[PDB]
Amino acid sequence: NSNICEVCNKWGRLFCCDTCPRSFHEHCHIPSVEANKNPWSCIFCRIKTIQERCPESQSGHQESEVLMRQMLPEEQLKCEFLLLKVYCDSKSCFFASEPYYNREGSQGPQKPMWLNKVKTSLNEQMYTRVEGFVQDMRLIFHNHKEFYREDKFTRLGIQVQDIFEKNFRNIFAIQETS
Ligand SMILES: [Zn+2]
Ligand SMILES: [Zn+2]
Ligand SMILES: [Zn+2]
Repeated sequence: NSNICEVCNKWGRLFCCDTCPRSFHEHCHIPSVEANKNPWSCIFCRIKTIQERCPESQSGHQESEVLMRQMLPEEQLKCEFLLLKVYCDSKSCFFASEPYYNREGSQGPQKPMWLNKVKTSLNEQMYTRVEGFVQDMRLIFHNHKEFYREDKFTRLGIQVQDIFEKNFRNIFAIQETS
């Protein structure tokens, strides 16, 4: 197994996957690494199994159909994995915890949103459709762009949104277009 966390790239108290060489901090994995379970398979492994059991699940989909899916166990897992893929980028630090807004010439958003809030909401089964999860994720970046206006820091929101969107298209097998 790897000797660093797959998500944050640090050493520490690591739980090792039984079916691949990845390792995780307890609360870096999503869902948090399960208490018992021998063997244990990480979220990467669980996603690969879904694909392997239903190869057709990789054929292209329309985003509008994906968003309307109910949050059954496989879609819950896919949104957990997509969230985890965003935490895998170090620039997610800027969006992880609760923001505050006091900048001359700007007003804070009406509905603040942040990664750990989405993480709690997934853990608490608060989303009934994929759309709920995706709307909160996109809101994070939209709030950031609007607040930071012409400051170059706006680019951090573009960068992390790009990571989200590329992973969304991969994980939910969105039909490729120009
Ligand atoms: Zn970690
Ligand atoms: Zn694994
Ligand atoms: Zn099948």
